[PDB]
Amino acid sequence: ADVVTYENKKGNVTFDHKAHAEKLGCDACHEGTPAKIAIDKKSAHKDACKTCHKSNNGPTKCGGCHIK
Ligand code: HEC
Ligand code: HEC
Ligand code: HEC
Repeated sequence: ADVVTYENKKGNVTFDHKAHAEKLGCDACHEGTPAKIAIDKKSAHKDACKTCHKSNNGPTKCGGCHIK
């Protein structure tokens, strides 16, 4: 939408949608027609959030995405 959170026992991940859309484009996460994704811990840590977020900010194990 514009912002969503993936709630999880860990520490609810609030993820930029709007922001990431304007700064990055769309391509970032959706090539063709969007609809949803559902980024789970798997994809998230593997090839969704993480693949961009490889060498972004100072690494600090976690914290980057989970507000926990
Ligand atoms: C990665 C950082 C994203 C960017 C950049 C954009 N979108 Fe996205 N979108 C993303 C996810 C993870 C999801 C699913 C949310 C969930 O709860 O699993 C979505 C979903 C949409 C949807 C479906 C309706 C909704 O969930 O709001 C649409 C219509 C959509 N996205 C469109 C869209 C467009 C047009 C963007 C580029 C201009 C865009 N998204 C960027 C992740 C990301
Ligand atoms: C590469 C195209 C990206 C993808 C895919 C995701 N993120 Fe991202 N993120 C990206 C950049 C370049 C930035 C900086 C934005 C700016 O305008 O400066 C970010 C930042 C965030 C943040 C804030 C981090 C901070 O420094 O406070 C969050 C919370 C965040 N991103 C979360 C996030 C999640 C959970 C994603 C997967 C759904 C994700 N991002 C993908 C670039 C990219
Ligand atoms: C953004 C680049 C992230 C960083 C930094 C870390 N995590 Fe993450 N995680 C992220 C997302 C978008 C999601 C998907 C939503 C979901 O809840 O599946 C996750 C998910 C997890 C989970 C899920 C809960 C569970 O399986 O118990 C866990 C365990 C988790 N993340 C832990 C975790 C830790 C310990 C981190 C530092 C080593 C960490 N995450 C960083 C996004 C991001």
